[PDB]
Amino acid sequence: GSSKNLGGKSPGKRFGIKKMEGHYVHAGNILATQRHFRWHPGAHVGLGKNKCLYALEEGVVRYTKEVYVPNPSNSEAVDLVTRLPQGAVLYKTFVHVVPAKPEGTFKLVAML
Amino acid sequence: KFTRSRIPDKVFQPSPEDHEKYGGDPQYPHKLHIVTRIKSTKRRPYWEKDIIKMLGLEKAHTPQVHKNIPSVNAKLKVVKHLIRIKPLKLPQGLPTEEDMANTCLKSNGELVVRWLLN
Amino acid sequence: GPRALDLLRALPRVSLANLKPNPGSRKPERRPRGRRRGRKCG
Amino acid sequence: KVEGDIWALQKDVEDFLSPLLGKTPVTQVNEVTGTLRVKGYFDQQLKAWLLEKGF
Amino acid sequence: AGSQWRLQQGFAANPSGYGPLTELPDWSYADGRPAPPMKGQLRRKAQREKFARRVVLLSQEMDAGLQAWQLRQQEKLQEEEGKQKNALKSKGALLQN
Amino acid sequence: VTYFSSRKGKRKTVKAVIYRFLRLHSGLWLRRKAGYKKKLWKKTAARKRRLREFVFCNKTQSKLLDKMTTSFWKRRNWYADDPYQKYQDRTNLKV
Amino acid sequence: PFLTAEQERGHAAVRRAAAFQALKAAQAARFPAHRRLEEQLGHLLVTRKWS
RNA sequence: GAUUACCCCUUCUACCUUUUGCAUAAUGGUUUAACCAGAAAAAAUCUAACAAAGAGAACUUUAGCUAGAUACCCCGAAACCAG
RNA sequence: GCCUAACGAGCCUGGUGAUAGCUGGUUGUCCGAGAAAGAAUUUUAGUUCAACCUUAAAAAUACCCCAAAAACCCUAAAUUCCA
RNA sequence: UCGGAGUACAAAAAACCCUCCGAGUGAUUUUAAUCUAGACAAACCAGUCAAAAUAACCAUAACAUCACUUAUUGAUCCAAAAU
Ligand SMILES: [K+]
Ligand SMILES: [K+]
Ligand SMILES: [K+]
Ligand SMILES: [K+]
Ligand SMILES: [K+]
Ligand SMILES: [Mg+2]
Ligand SMILES: [Mg+2]
Ligand SMILES: [Mg+2]
Ligand SMILES: [Mg+2]
Ligand SMILES: [Mg+2]
Ligand SMILES: [Mg+2]
Ligand SMILES: [Mg+2]
Ligand SMILES: [Mg+2]
Ligand SMILES: [Mg+2]
Ligand SMILES: [Mg+2]
Ligand SMILES: [Mg+2]
Ligand SMILES: [Mg+2]
Ligand SMILES: [Mg+2]
Ligand SMILES: [Mg+2]
Ligand SMILES: [Mg+2]
Ligand SMILES: [Mg+2]
Ligand SMILES: [Mg+2]
Ligand SMILES: [Mg+2]
Ligand SMILES: [Mg+2]
Ligand SMILES: [Mg+2]
Ligand SMILES: [Mg+2]
Ligand SMILES: [Mg+2]
Ligand SMILES: [Mg+2]
Repeated sequence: GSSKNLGGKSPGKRFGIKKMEGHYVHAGNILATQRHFRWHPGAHVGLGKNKCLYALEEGVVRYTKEVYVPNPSNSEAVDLVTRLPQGAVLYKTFVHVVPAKPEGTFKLVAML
Repeated sequence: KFTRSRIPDKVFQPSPEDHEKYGGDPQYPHKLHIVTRIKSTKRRPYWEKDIIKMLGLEKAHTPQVHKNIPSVNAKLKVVKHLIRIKPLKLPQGLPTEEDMANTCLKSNGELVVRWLLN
Repeated sequence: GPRALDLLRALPRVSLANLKPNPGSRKPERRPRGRRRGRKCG
Repeated sequence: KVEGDIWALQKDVEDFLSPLLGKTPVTQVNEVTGTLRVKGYFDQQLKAWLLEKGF
Repeated sequence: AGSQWRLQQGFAANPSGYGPLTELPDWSYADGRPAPPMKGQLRRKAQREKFARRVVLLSQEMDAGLQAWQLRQQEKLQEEEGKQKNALKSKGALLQN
Repeated sequence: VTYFSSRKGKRKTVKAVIYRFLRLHSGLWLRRKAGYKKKLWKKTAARKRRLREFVFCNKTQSKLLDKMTTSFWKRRNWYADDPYQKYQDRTNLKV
Repeated sequence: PFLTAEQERGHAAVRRAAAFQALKAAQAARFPAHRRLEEQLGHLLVTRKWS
């Protein structure tokens, strides 16, 4: 016969994890890019409009399992929390960046 | 797909009869290995070729001595089907600086410090 | 100063029969003849 | 433009730059021309050194 | 052939391996002064000496590495008792006790 | 590219390259982003900014454009009030 | 094994460091060899004669 | 390969081109002599002169300029245009 | 159809060494290292990039790589990352 | 030509005239600025994010939203319009 399926060809977007645990990253480096929320951002990690995670401070990347407390203004998420039984808590994965360099140091500039 | 083979740790648990069969010491493990390559790196994957190269086993049927630390044993387990491993025995102990040039390694796996004296 | 001039007294006279270019100044040319540079000429 | 015993110049350069680098610098001696070649950018240090020796 | 028998008796599998038939000099002068050594024998005595030095080096590094671990274990314990014998006498509720 | 011209026998240049590229004396070439004047209402604020920025060319493109132009355009020029005059020479390049 | 995983932590690292440093030193000595007067003046011996 | 001995014995699927792969029953050659096919120096590397300057005018220059050396084939269409 | 032994358009000379991604050919010895295809293309009989590789040069880290670490309904061989 | 799911089971990539869904735009107002560290992606051309800083306005205010939100699009030259 004849082919009915069309348009199935599309290259991958290379969605995945870029920096593993222990990698030393600087400010602005994209930790990971994703389609859906696979890894939630953590401490010192921003979140772009396309759900990509980028480090805000220079340091060591760490991955952690933590609890999930949704924003009350998010109607869909708060409804899911409402229907949970009393003994359960949501758990999600997070990406952290523990800072390495200190904020600054005091130096002698002038001795009057 | 053909990939690397993961060896379960249950294989490397010796039976009580293993020590008597192979002449091992039940309490004190031996100190040094003697590794001799038997088969060829050809018709084998590339990761097995590199491990042979980085262990000094390029030439077959030439003994090579390696430590018994886990770091070396980790690499030997990958190519354990291409080499022959025997313990290094020291009937006269470690050679001194005086007898360095008279050492000879017998086939059975012992190092004789004084070989063909006088 | 030029201690090499002392060596020139012992050596024979310099003429057109014995002159050599500085080594490495003239890389030889490769022609497409033989087994190596042959049957395809690169 | 070096005249005389070039190997004397090379040895004097080697121990002059040794404390600065911690190792003997790699040098080439070209007696047919009279040129000493030193691996690295030491032009400013050498010019001061030769000026003190009065060349 | 019979290489398996030779290995059982301690000799080399190949009769050319470190046997008395190979190490000994094959010719000498009639008067009795020794002949110059073979090229092969000198080479074979250089890899054996190199092999022996490797055994000594490998044996010492393993022994030296083992000594370092024992020192750290003692150092860790000696440091632990230092903290106990360096703090202050806890007064706390023990004053009324 | 005309390697040998028929009048003087010298090497000609391609006028397409000079009309849309700038060569710095360090060997780097300068160019504009493609599509910086087409359909601006469609593109976002960030995308328009990215298209309006000057960019450099990699080694293959830089090497390609050096064999298409003659040696007149590789000379050192001292223009009066030239914005790119300070970018001519490279500095602190540890290769 | 004779030693465990913890007891072999950096037991032989000075030798490994020295081995790499020797590699750097030998590879950094790559330079053209010296040129001497004997090589240039030795070409005149081509036409040596018996007087 | 040998051998006292030319064969007898033992061991070996012509040569180029073209291909994933040719002893292939894929291409070409009867054999001999003569004749017949890699060519250019912008950037570069090597050697040398002189050097913040080089070049026997005209240019290039934030270690560069000048000179030398190192380079890119042969045979063949059906056709097209003018006289 | 025929127009001097070949006419879907004569023959000869000149343009002409027409131009062919297509076929054939490419001449001394020896030595070192040595590649099977990702992306566009009236493009898949070809080119231009990337990877790989060769020659020269500079520099410091490369392979193997334990523990930790990489998703939400179920899910194997095993990969990534690293002392 | 562009996107989503499976083939491609766990980092990335991965084909067929392979199996199934779509896109070549609407609705609304919150009409969404300038300038710059560092990165993802990639042969190239393209595509994506983005701290700090400045202005806008609660006077120490930058993600336009919704429809599987992912795709809703076209390089030079050239032409027209105020520039
Ligand atoms: K060839
Ligand atoms: K045929
Ligand atoms: K053919
Ligand atoms: K042929
Ligand atoms: K073609
Ligand atoms: Mg595809
Ligand atoms: Mg798909
Ligand atoms: Mg050539
Ligand atoms: Mg030539
Ligand atoms: Mg031939
Ligand atoms: Mg065959
Ligand atoms: Mg075929
Ligand atoms: Mg081929
Ligand atoms: Mg034939
Ligand atoms: Mg044919
Ligand atoms: Mg024929
Ligand atoms: Mg040139
Ligand atoms: Mg025409
Ligand atoms: Mg005509
Ligand atoms: Mg006719
Ligand atoms: Mg032709
Ligand atoms: Mg192909
Ligand atoms: Mg290439
Ligand atoms: Mg691990
Ligand atoms: Mg590592
Ligand atoms: Mg990348
Ligand atoms: Mg901000
Ligand atoms: Mg055009």
